[PDB]
Amino acid sequence: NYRCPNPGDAFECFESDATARFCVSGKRGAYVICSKCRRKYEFCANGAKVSKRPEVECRADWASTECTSENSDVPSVMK
Ligand SMILES: *C(=O)CCCC[C@@H]1SC[C@@H]2NC(=O)N[C@@H]21
Repeated sequence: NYRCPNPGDAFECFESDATARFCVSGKRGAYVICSKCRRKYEFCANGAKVSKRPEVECRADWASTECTSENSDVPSVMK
């Protein structure tokens, strides 16, 4: 599976790296998230791609950002 789910479809993803930090940049701006599943979600939902310049677009300490429910959790269904 590699295609973004459609609105109303369950967002089903096997997490392999829950504590990985990613500076993503899309329609809601640039910010840090945690986990590969939330990284996939940010791409499908916000057009947020992993920054090629994370220290410029996020913060110099982006990789040390504490992972929380807010920056890690993925909605169960695609809005
Ligand atoms: C965007 O935020 C709107 C989402 C609407 C989802 C609806 S509200 C009623 C149903 N219950 C639920 O959990 N999701 C459905």
